Formats: sequence, structure tokens, C-alpha cells
Amino acid sequence: DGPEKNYERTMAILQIEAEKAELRLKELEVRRLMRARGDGPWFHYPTIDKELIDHSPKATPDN
Amino acid sequence: MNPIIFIIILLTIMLGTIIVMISSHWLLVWIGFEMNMLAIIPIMMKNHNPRATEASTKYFLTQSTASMLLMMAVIINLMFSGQWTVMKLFNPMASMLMTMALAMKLGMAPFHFWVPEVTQGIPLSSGLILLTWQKLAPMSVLYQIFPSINLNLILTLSVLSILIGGWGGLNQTQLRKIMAYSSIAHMGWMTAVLPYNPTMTLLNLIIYIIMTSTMFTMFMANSTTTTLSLSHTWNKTPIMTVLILATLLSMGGLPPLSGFMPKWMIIQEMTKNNSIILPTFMAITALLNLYFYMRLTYSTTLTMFPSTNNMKMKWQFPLMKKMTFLPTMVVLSTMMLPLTPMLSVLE
Amino acid sequence: MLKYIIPTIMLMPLTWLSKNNMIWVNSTAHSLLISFTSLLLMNQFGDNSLNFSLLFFSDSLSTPLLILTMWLLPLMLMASQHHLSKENLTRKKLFITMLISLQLFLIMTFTAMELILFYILFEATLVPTLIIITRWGNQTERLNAGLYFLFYTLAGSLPLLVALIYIQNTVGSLNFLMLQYWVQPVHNSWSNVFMWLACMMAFMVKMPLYGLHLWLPKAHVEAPIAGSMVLAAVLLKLGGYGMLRITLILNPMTDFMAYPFIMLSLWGMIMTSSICLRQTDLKSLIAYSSVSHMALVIVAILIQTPWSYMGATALMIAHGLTSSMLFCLANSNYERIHSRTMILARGLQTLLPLMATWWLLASLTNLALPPTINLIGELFVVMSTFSWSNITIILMGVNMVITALYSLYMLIMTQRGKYTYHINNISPSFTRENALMSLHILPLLLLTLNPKIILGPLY
Amino acid sequence: PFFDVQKRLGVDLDRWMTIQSAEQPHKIPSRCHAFEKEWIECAHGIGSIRAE
Amino acid sequence: LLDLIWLEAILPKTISLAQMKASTLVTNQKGLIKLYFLSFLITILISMILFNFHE
Amino acid sequence: MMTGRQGRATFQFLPDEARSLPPPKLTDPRLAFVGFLGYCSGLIDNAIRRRPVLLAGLHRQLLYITSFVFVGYYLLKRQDYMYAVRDHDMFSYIKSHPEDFPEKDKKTYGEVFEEFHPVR
Amino acid sequence: MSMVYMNIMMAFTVSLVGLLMYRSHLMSSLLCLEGMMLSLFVMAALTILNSHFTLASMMPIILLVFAACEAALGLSLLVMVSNTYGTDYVQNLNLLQC
Amino acid sequence: MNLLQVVRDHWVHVLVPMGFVFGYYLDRKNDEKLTAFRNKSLLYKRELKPNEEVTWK
Amino acid sequence: AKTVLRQYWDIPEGTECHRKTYATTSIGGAAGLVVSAYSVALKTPTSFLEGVARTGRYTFTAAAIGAIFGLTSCISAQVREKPDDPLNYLIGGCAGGLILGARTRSYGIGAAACAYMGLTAALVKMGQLEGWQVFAEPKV
Ligand SMILES: CCCCCCCCCCCCCCCCCC(=O)OC[C@H](COP(=O)(O)OCCN)OC(=O)CCCCCCCCCCCCCCCCC
Ligand SMILES: CCCCCCCCCCCCCCCCCC(=O)OC[C@H](COP(=O)(O)OCCN)OC(=O)CCCCCCCCCCCCCCCCC
Ligand SMILES: CCCCCCCCCCCCCCCCCC(=O)OC[C@H](COP(=O)(O)OCCN)OC(=O)CCCCCCCCCCCCCCCCC
Ligand SMILES: CCCCCCCCCCCCCCCCCC(=O)OC[C@H](COP(=O)(O)OCCN)OC(=O)CCCCCCCCCCCCCCCCC
Ligand SMILES: CCCCCCCCCCCCCCCCCC(=O)OC[C@H](COP(=O)(O)OCCN)OC(=O)CCCCCCCCCCCCCCCCC
Repeated sequence: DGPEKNYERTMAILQIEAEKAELRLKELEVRRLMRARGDGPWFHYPTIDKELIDHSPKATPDN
Repeated sequence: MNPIIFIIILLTIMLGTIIVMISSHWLLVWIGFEMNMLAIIPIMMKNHNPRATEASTKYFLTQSTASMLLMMAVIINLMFSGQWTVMKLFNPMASMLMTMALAMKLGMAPFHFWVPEVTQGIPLSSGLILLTWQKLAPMSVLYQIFPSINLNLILTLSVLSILIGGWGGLNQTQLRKIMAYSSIAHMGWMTAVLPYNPTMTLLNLIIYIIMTSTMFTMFMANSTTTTLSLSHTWNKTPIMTVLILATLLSMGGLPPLSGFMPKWMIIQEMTKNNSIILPTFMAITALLNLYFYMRLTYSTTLTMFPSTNNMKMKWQFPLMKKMTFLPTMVVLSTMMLPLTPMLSVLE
Repeated sequence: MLKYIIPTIMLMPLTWLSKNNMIWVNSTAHSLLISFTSLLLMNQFGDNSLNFSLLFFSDSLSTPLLILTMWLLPLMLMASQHHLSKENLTRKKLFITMLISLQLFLIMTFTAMELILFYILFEATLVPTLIIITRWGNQTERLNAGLYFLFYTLAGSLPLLVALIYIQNTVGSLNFLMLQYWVQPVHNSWSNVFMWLACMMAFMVKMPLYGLHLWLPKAHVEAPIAGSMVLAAVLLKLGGYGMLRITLILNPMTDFMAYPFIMLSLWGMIMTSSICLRQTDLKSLIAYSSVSHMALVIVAILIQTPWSYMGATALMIAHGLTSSMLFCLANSNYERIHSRTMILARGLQTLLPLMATWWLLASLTNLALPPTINLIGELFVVMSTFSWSNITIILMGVNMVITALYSLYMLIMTQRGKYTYHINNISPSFTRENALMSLHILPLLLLTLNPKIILGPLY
Repeated sequence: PFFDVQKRLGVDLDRWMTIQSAEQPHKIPSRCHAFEKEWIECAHGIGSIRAE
Repeated sequence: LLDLIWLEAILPKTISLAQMKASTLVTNQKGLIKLYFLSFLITILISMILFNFHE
Repeated sequence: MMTGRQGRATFQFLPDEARSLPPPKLTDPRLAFVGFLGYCSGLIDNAIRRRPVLLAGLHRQLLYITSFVFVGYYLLKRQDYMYAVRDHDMFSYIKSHPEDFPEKDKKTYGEVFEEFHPVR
Repeated sequence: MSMVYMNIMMAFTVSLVGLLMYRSHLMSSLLCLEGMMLSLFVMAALTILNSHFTLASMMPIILLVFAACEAALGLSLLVMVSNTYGTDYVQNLNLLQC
Repeated sequence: MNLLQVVRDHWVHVLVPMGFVFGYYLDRKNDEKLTAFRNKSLLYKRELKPNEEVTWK
Repeated sequence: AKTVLRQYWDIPEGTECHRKTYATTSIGGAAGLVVSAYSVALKTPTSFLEGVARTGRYTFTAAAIGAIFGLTSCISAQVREKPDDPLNYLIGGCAGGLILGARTRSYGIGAAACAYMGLTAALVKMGQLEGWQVFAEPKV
């Protein structure tokens, strides 16, 4: 292969690897925030479903 | 046993575990454990000898004590939260009790003494159920309550399990005792990563089950339960010695085999959380397990131990044991590392 | 690299599907053809490395190591087929399979772009190497040798795994090209001290570093001849190749973290060279000779100069051919007298004239006669180490005197004097043995004509 | 649940008994019905990290 | 003095010796239900009094 | 971490949104490796039962390859779906929290000071 | 908490200590196991009854049923041990030591 | 027999040579996936020659 | 343990050595009692006085190791005026190792205990300086 093909093949390799590296650093930062704040789709630990509640008038009034 | 009754009992062992895994209610989780314990005792007793009776009794006492502690934790949780949902516990005392109860059920150190003895005292097929299927229900519970688990407690149980499992296996010549200590050591890896990434707990569990299932199946194929009886395999079924070698190296966590994958992925998750000392200690201590796996490979595959004259009679008959799924399991036990990214299906 | 990986993989079905009596002919012929095609890796550029894909690349450092690796496979098949002649067919084929799998792991190891891909293949080479030592070694001690080999390597390489993953979390990549541009200086803290040790100890154990070398005299001595050839010629150089790569991300801490390991190497080379003078086992002497030579490579890598890096690359290649030749020469006597004791068979020049010429040529390259590439590598390292500190010339000078002494002591004891009277089975050298020796020494002396192709990326 | 078979199949195996503010026989309310209702509705959907 | 002795003693021989000793302590058990469950009681008491795992 | 995803259709192997992703190619190198594992399992099955390894029971060997490739195809579809979901979640979060992921004003090497450590 | 819980929790603790500190009879340890269940039944019933958790009123029954079934299994094992050795002493159950 | 038996004796000798051809071919296919900067680097970018359509393949 | 450790790390290095020693003696003494409890439970003593003798022998050894390490390391930090130095612990850790050899009456164990306890103690001090986490809290 000539130097030009290897040179520009290297640039294509570097671009992919640089893009993956930035995404890897971004994922770690995103995970740290989500786990700290709980405001994301990850680390979403379930709470009790409120459709289970019965809203009918009960046997007694105060409830 | 009547074969139909044996099938019904196995299906009940599975039903108990499935109930634990689909239940949203703590009472149904407890019932699943009770059903599971009831159904497994007969398969331990099935060969009727004093050793099988002692193992069944030791197992019953350990599991019943664990299940009472589990119920105590559930009731304390009810008193402090007024609800039964399988989720994070709402009292630190309840968390400690349930964590200890599940550690007792898993045979984690220092609640481990029953695993070597119970495994030794029962047939190989029963030991296969005990060391693989029986881990599923306790792990599935730990998977759901981990946010409320005390970090120091669970990591302490993990470190001790890796240490005790590694040291315990060094002094063993019985195959069933070796697999019991290997199970204890592998247990510590699963729980060590649980606080950080429960998905890697599942990955290690699945791969551990596959490799352990492969080992028991090959031990059953030749009816070998001791190191020296396994050392005759080269002069009966040479291919089995090669398969045993590959699986033992895989269980040792050597690249490029499948057993390296869980160790590799657990180390990654712990380092992402700035846990450097603990994964390094765990990785080094796991060399103990590699040592007594390698000792087995020396007596089975890499050298030729003395045979007996009557072994010549065995040459004239074929293997007639079923060895179900063995070709598939041994391939998965060894050749899966190139497919490691597939672990995302567990997410 | 697929043009080398796939043909290497095909050696396995070739071995298994061949006629029973053609397993050695077929595998030897086609492994030589693969070795011939490896010369296409010599398309190196002055500025940029030859970067094939996301997974693999080759620069002037890995290219000579790859050519050596692929050259060694046919030589090992030739060296093994005599002492495996009574092995049953299936076990012969499995022996060849282990050699092929080792070559596959090695050529991928030397071209891996990502340090964690390098790690997996770097550990992968353990498995076939352990099997070769323990299954086909001859003595009881092979079992113990395998354990020392395995656990010395893993004790070091498991901390390396933690370090590498830590680096990927912090930098975002372990791709070696990326690390050349994103590398940051290492601050001097206790935590970085142990990162440095984690990144280096695994490679130090494989060199081996003096103090951590006890596995080598066991493994190199108990292995079968093919095992010794690859262990000394190539596998020791994984440590050197790994150090040459990973030091990129360890500056400037290497300035002071090098001192304890430079002292171990500079003093260790004199210690191990002295040991050679009193060894009674010929194979053991050759094994201790390797430790002394690799001490120079460790020192050269740690002082991090353009001259020391060229010298280190040349020495690794030069030592690979020489140490493999010496093991093959020693093995040819062993196949006759069935002992490794050096004083047992004397005066062999009288009985085996041409073989005594190979001994002389092997000895002269071992003591680095100019203009051999053994001398070129050693000289470049001595030059750079003199600049690091003039006083080092004393330790380098003493080592060269001792090296000449044990190299010619081995020659004189075995080849000269009077033959042993009762040893009467020294049959003439086989064509196979003579071809095996000349396929070591001929390439070694030819490289003297064009040394630049083994001087590495700093050339 | 580890495997949420109940939600997939839409069958209520044991959810009916998990909380005290769910439907009861003859609409008998638990003593803390109002408090449990208010806590469940507050924490619903936001996850346990936020809810704590 | 160095190669065959001290370089063996300071690392492989001593590390190997310690693991063997630890292994016999772990595996020298009497197989008694009474003692194993007595150790459980110690574990639970330690976990609360010393390490406060219940909090 | 992704257990409670807002759009997690629970206990579904491949939720419907996965159908928007390109399927694995039948020539996928990972699928080819899965088929190879199936072929190895077929050879091992012959070996342990002492049949001629390469020729015995070609029907059985074919079902080993097919079943591995068949199961492998769906596992790869889920694998690719789970990484697509991870990226989708990551980018949505970054958009919703710009204050946490600011674009850096990044300088040339002519402006930034790096210490020189001579190697001598 | 209310005063009664102190004693019910003490009873569970006492029976748990009794369970973990064996003497000789395997039977005496099974009784401690049943004692643990009795204290759980009482504490569960008190919590459920006092809170008027109506649907949970069935839970103590399920607890009792499953624990009695597990006690039947324990008694069966004890009888098989007594058949082998002629006593229910736990010191005879030490074969698996080796 | 000629041709046959000869082929049965010596057909294994195509394996490694066909491995090299296949390995060579796959190496070219990987190069077609790394064309993002073909004729776009600052060092070598140029106008295409009249007939020519890509500077390298 | 949480409290005794907190007390030890509150005292600045190379000062109030008497209070430093009291903390390390308690940590060592507690470890000895824990070891005694498992030993007595798993290897039944022949008699009640035999078991009390074993407990005293194990507890005294651990407390003696804990006292010397705390005393030796605090004094080294004082005469060198180097509070934040791992060498102080390295010295304290070896002194505790030599005590272990003396109690076991073995030179070999003493030398091995010196080397490994000394390095372990030094690593502990490095970790405190650099904030190394053994049981790291989950973050990501
Ligand atoms: C980071 C830098 C790394 C570089 C420095 C590396 C230093 C060298 C490390 C050497 C490791 C130990 C030595 C390994 C050589 C092989 C050991 C050996 O062969 O000893 C033999 C000894 C005799 O017993 P045995 O062989 O079983 O009897 C015949 C029945 N087979 O066998 C035995 O008695 C049992 C031997 C058990 C030890 C197995 C090896 C495990 C090594 C890891 C130690 C784990 C430590 C974990 C402890 C944590 C708690 C403190
Ligand atoms: C036999 C077993 C074989 C295995 C061998 C294992 C070797 C492991 C070696 C690990 C040692 C790593 C060093 C850890 C100490 C901390 C290093 C540090 O951060 O100190 C910094 C300081 C640098 O000093 P300075 O150069 O003045 O600073 C720049 C200004 N010019 O520090 C300095 O002053 C730099 C000097 C550090 C090196 C000290 C050398 C001690 C003397 C040589 C010993 C040779 C090795 C002895 C091995 C025996 C083992 C039994
Ligand atoms: C129609 C009937 C129904 C069944 C049809 C199913 C067919 C497919 C199942 C797989 C079988 C593949 C074909 C196997 C051919 C075996 C023929 C054979 O055994 O003869 C031996 C032959 C010649 O050997 P010979 O010269 O006689 O003696 C040499 C002495 N050493 O030696 C040979 O030449 C054998 C060559 C090796 C066999 C081919 C290897 C195939 C590799 C498959 C890779 C799988 C990849 C999957 C990827 C899929 C992804 C989509
Ligand atoms: C000379 C030193 C001067 C004194 C200072 C040191 C003492 C500090 C105070 C520690 C508490 C006392 C420790 C004594 C424990 C009991 C010793 C013992 O072995 O008891 C005898 C008994 C033997 O059983 P057996 O063979 O059946 O003979 C029966 C004879 N009556 O043994 C058994 O049955 C074993 C079961 C009972 C023991 C349970 C384990 C708890 C005791 C562990 C040791 C103490 C550590 C725990 C307590 C710390 C708080 C004080
Ligand atoms: C001291 C410096 C340490 C600095 C921090 C780093 C911690 C290092 C941890 C070292 C762990 C050492 C483990 C040694 C195991 C003992 C092995 C042995 O051989 O001891 C035997 C001895 C019993 O005597 P023996 O004859 O063997 O058996 C009698 C049978 N009836 O056994 C016994 O008598 C009982 C053994 C108890 C050993 C416990 C020692 C721990 C001491 C902790 C002191 C540190 C204080 C806290 C410091 C906090 C700030 C750092």
C-alpha cells in the first residue's frame, strides 16, 4: 500500500477511536449523575404502584 | 423412586424457585423457599445410607434456621413500613437479618460449613442441583434488595467466601468437596460486585452454573467421586480428560476461556467505582482456586497415573449415561469469550 | 493481519486432515510458506506505523518480532519430530496443534492495537505453553516447572489487568495510537507509584527480572525442545515488547521508579553470568545465559533513550535466534546420550566435526563477536548506558568478560579434550539436525548485512 | 419481581395483598389508610432514590 | 546462597507454606452440628456488637 | 442500572421499539462464530460417544449448527437493542442537563503550558 | 414500639439462641425451631390485628401451615437418624467430617 | 487412479494457500470501511484525475 | 470498631502517644478475642480452664502486637518530626511482627511477620494519605 492510503486509513481509525473514547468518558459521567440524583432512566429503583390503591368510599368515613 | 414421582419432585424444586423469582410479595417469596426445601430433601435421601441421612439433616437444620430469619426480617419490615412488597427493606435490622439469611442459604462464609459436608454426603446428580439450581432463588432476592444492603456486610461476606473457598479446596481429594469449596469461592465474586452492578452478578452466576454443570456431568459420566478414581479416565475415555482439562482451566479464569469473562467484567465495574484494592485482592486470592484446579488437571490429563488390570474389561463396553447437553455445555464453558458483549442481554 | 491469522488457523485442519505419515512434511512446508509471506510486513514508513484496522497494526517494533515468531514454527516442528516419533498419531497432532495455537496467539499479541486485547492474548500464550511443558516434558520436575511458570506469570499479570482497566476509565481508551496523543504526565504520588508497579511487574517477571527469574531455569530446562525454543526465543520477548509499549504512559515517573530495577538488572546480569561458570547441566547453563542477556534489555528499556531502544530491539531479535540455536545444539547431544550433564560427553569435536562448527558459531554469537547483530545490540545498549552514568561501563565490561568465559567454557568442555571412552553411541549428525542449526545461524549472520530492519521504530 | 410475569400476563397473583390501602373485603380500611395512600402517591413513578 | 536458597525462601516457598497452613486450619473441622451452629451465634453477635452491621 | 427504564416493557425479550433497528446481517461475523461453536458441539458429541468424528450423523451435526445460529440471531438482536437503548438514554440525559455537560473552550498547544521533563 | 413487642422479640431471640446452642438431643433443637415460629406467628398477628390490615389476617395461618409441614419433615429426618443410631444425638452425625 | 486418489492424496495442500487468499481478501474489505478521509487529509487531498474516481481502494 | 478507629485517626500523628497506644491495643485486643471465640467454638477445649488459657494466650498476643505497633509508630513520628510518612508505620508494623515471632517462639515467623506486617501497615498509611477506599461506596 502507498503512504497515502495508510495515512488516510490511519485518520479513519483515529476518528473512530477518538469518538468511542469520548463516549466512554461521557457514559461514566452520566452514570455518576443518575446514581447520585435518581432523575434519569437508570438506577430507577421501583416504588409502589399507585394504581393498587382503592379509592372507594370505605366502611368508615375518616380515611 | 418411582420415575413419575421423581419428575414431580424435580418440578416442585423448580416451582419453588420460580415462585421466588416472580413474586412481588414477601410471603410468597418465603413460601417459594419452603416449597423448594421440602422437595429437595428426598433427592438427597434417595440412595438411603447414613451419610445421605446426615447430609439431609444438616441441610434441613441450616435451611430451616435461615428461613426463620428471613421471616423475622419480613415481619420487622412490615412493622416499620406496613407493606409486603419485595423491594428495598425499610429497617436496617431487617436488612441485616435478610442478608444473613440469604448468606446462610447460599452457603457463603462464615455460614459455609454445611456446603462441603452436604455435597459430599449426596449423589453427584443431587450435588449438581444443590450447587447450581439452588443458588438461583437467593440470588434473585439479593438482586432486588441490594440498595438496602449494608455495604460493609456484603463485602465482608464476599471476601471471606473467596478466602475460605480458596483455602478449603487446597486440602481436598474428594471431587464433591472440591466442587463445594469452588462454589463458595465463586459465590464471593457474585456478591462482591452486587452493590456496584447487579447485572454482573447475573453474568457470573450464569457462567458459573454452566461450568459447574459441565464438571458434574463429566464426573457422572464415569462415576468418579475422588481424585484417584478420576485419574483412571485417561485409560478409559481419553476425550473426557481433554474436556475436563479445558473446563478446569476455564473455571480457573484463564484467558482466553469463558471463565475469565466474569472476573474480567467484575474487575471493570469495581474499578469504575474507585475500588482498586478489593478487586486486586480478589484476583490474587483466586489463584488459590486455580492451584487446586491445576492439581486435578495434573492427575487427570497432563500425566498418566497407574491403571489396574480390570480396567481392560471396561474397554469392551460403551458409555451409556445420557450426558445431557454435555457437548453444548463444554463449548459454552470454554469458547464464549469472543462473544462477551452479549452480556448486555442480561441488562 | 488476517492474511496471517487465517493461514495460521488453517495449519490445524491441515495437520488433522493429513495422511498419517505426512503430518510433519505438510505442517513444516506450509508453515514455511507462511513465514515467507510475513516479509510483506516490512512496508514500514518513516513517520507513520502500518495500521491495518481497528484491531491490528504493525510498526518497526512488532514487525521483526512477528517475522521471528513465524520463522520459529517450522524450526520447532523439525526439532520435535524425532523425539515424538513413538508418540501415537492423535497425540502428535495435538502437540502440533499446541504449537500452532501458540503462534496464532503470538502474532495477534504483537499486532494488537488495544492494550486489553494485548493482555488477553498475552495471557492466552500461557495455556499452550503450560500444556507443552507438563504433558511432553521428560522429567518429574516438569510438573513443578509448570506451576512456577503459571503462578509467577499470573501473580504479576493480574495487577496489570486492574491497572489497564483503570487507565481506560481515566483516559477513555486503551488504543495504542490514541494513547500516543492523549497521554498525560504521571504526577508523583503514592497511588501512581503502585500504578507504575502494576503496569510493569508483569512484564518484569516475563523478562525475567533478576530476583523474579526462578521460574525460568525450571521451565526452560524441563520443557521439550520445541517448548524451550519458543520459551526463550519469543515468549521472553513479550515482556520486552510490553515494556517498550507501556512506558509511553508512565513518564516522568520512570525517571526514579527505574532505579531499583536498574540495580537488580546491572548487578543481576553479573550474578547470573557467574552462575553459568559453575552450572553442571548444559540446558540449565543456556537458560541462565538468557537471564543475563535480558537484563540488558530491561536496563535499555528503563533508561528510555533512542540508542537504548534500538539496542534493545536488536538484542531481543539476536538473542532469540542464538538462544534457540543453543537449545537445539544441546538437545542434539541429549538425544544421543540421554543426559543433560555437561561433563558427561566430552571431545565431541572428534566424533562430530560439522556439529562442532555449529557449536563454535553459536558460541561466538552468544559472546557477541562483531559485527554480529548480537554485538550491535549489546554495543548500542552499552553506549546509551554510559551516557546514563559513566560508571556503568564497569558492570557492562565485567559482564562481557564473564560472558566470554562461560560461552567458551561450554564449547571447550563438550567439544574438546578427549572423548568419553564408554559412550559409544554417538552416531553421525543427521541431515535434519544440520539443517536445523543452519536455519538459525544463516538468517542471524545475514541480518548483519542489513541491520536496520531489526533496529525498531527509533531507527 | 425478578421476572415480572404478573405484569406481562396482566394477572394478579399476589399484588392484592402487598399494601394495606388496596381493596379490602367489605371496604374495611386499615388504620393508616390515608397516610399510606399519601406516601404511595407522592413517591409513585419517581423512583426510590428521589422518593427517599 | 541466592538462587537455590534465599530467592526461593523469601517468595515462592514462604507464600506456598502459608497457604498450606491456612488450608489445614480451614479444613480441620469436626463435622459436628453443635460446633458449626455455635460459630453462627458468634458471627451474628460480632456483626452487631463490633461492626454494627445492623445499622 | 437500566432495570427501571421509563419505557421498559417488562419481561419482554424484544420490545416493539426494537423493530426500528436494523437487523443483524445473516453474514454477521458474530453469527458466523456462533455457527462455528455449534459445529464444534457437533464434533464433540461424536467424540464422547466414539463415533467417527467428522462423518458420523451429519443430520445431528446440522441441527447443532442450525440451533446455535437460530438462537444466536435473536440474542444478537437483543444485544444490539440493549446498546441502542443505552445510547438513547445517555444522549437524552445529556440534552436534559446541559449545565452538567458544558462544551469546553479548548485551547491550542501553543497556548497551554505543559512542563518539560528531560530524559537524560 | 409498644411494650409487648419487647417480649415477643425477646422470645424469638431466646429461641434463636436456643436453636444455635445445641446440646445432645436433636429433638430439643427442633422444639427451639418451633418456638421460633410461634413467636413469629404472635408478632405477625399482633402487627396485623392492631393495624387492621384486613387481607393480611390470613398470613399467620399460612405461616403456621408451612412451618408445621416443615416440622413434619424435620421429625421424619429425626426418626431416620434414630433408626440408624438408636438415639437422636447430634454427635453421631459427624461422618461427613471425612 | 489418476486425478482421483491424487486429489485424495494432496487436496489438503490448498487449505493454507486458500487461507492466505481469503485472509488477503478480508483485509481489502476492511479497508473499504475506513474511507472516511480518503482524499481528504490536509497532506494528500487533491483534485481527482479525469477518469479516476477514487484516489485509493 | 467504627468508634475506636475514629478515635485513633482523630489524634494527629506523632502526638499523644499514650492515647494512640490505647486505641491500637483495643483494636488488637478485640481481634484476639474474636479469634479466641471462633477457636474455642470450633476446636472445643479439653476443659474450661484450658479454654480460658487459650483465650488469654490469643488475646494477649494480639493486644501486645497492637500496643507495640501503636507505640513504636507514634514515637518514630515524634523523633523524626515526619507525621505524614509511611516509614513510621513500616517500622511500627515490623515491631508488631517481631512480637508475633517472640510469642510464637519462632524466628522464621518473626521475620516473615516483620516484612508483611510492615508493608501492610505502610500501605494503610498511604491509603489514609491518598484516600484509598477498601469498601468503596458505589458511585457509577
Ligand atoms: C505483583 C508482582 C508479582 C511478581 C512476584 C511473584 C512472586 C512469586 C509468586 C509465587 C507464588 C507461590 C509459588 C508458586 C509456585 C508453585 C507452588 C508449588 O508448587 O508449591 C508446592 C506445594 C507443595 O504442596 P503440593 O504440590 O500440593 O504436594 C503435592 C500434591 N500436588 O504446594 C502447596 O503446598 C500449596 C501451594 C498453594 C499456593 C498456590 C499458589 C497461590 C499463589 C497466590 C497466593 C494467594 C494468597 C492469598 C492470601 C490472601 C490472604 C492473606
Ligand atoms: C529480590 C526480589 C526481586 C523483586 C524486586 C521487587 C522490586 C520492587 C521495588 C519497588 C520499589 C519502588 C519504589 C517505592 C518507593 C517510593 C518511590 C518514591 O516515590 O520516592 C520518590 C523518591 C525519588 O527521589 P528523587 O530522584 O530525588 O526525586 C526527583 C528529584 N531528583 O525516591 C527515590 O529516592 C528514588 C529511589 C527509589 C529506589 C530505592 C532503591 C533502594 C536501593 C536499591 C534496592 C534494589 C532492589 C532491592 C530488592 C531487594 C528485595 C528483597
Ligand atoms: C444431506 C444429508 C443431511 C445432512 C446434511 C448436513 C451437512 C452439514 C453438516 C456439517 C457436515 C459438514 C460436511 C462434513 C464432511 C465430512 C466428510 C468426511 O468425513 O470425509 C472425510 C474427508 C476426507 O478425508 P479422507 O481423505 O478420506 O482421509 C484423511 C485421513 N486423515 O475429510 C473432509 O474433507 C471433511 C472436511 C471438514 C468438514 C467440513 C467442515 C465444515 C465447517 C463448518 C463451519 C460451520 C460454520 C457455520 C457458520 C454459519 C453462519 C451462517
Ligand atoms: C489466663 C487468662 C486470664 C483470663 C483473661 C482472658 C479471659 C477473658 C474473658 C473471656 C471469656 C472467658 C473465655 C472462656 C470461654 C470458655 C472456655 C471453655 O472452653 O469452656 C469449657 C467448654 C468445654 O466443653 P467440654 O469439653 O464439654 O467440657 C465442659 C467443662 N465444663 O468449652 C465449650 O464448651 C465451648 C463453648 C462455650 C464457649 C462459647 C464461645 C464464647 C467464649 C469464647 C472465648 C471468649 C471470647 C468471647 C467473650 C469475650 C467477652 C469476655
Ligand atoms: C501490628 C501492625 C499491623 C498494622 C496494620 C496491618 C494489620 C496487619 C494484619 C496482620 C494479620 C496477622 C495474622 C497472623 C495470624 C497468626 C498466625 C500465627 O501463627 O499465630 C499463632 C498464634 C497462636 O499460637 P499457636 O502456637 O500458633 O496456636 C496455639 C494453639 N493453641 O496466634 C495468636 O496467638 C493470635 C493471633 C492474633 C493476631 C492478630 C494480630 C492483629 C493485631 C492488630 C494490631 C493493629 C492495631 C490497630 C491499628 C490501627 C491503625 C493501623
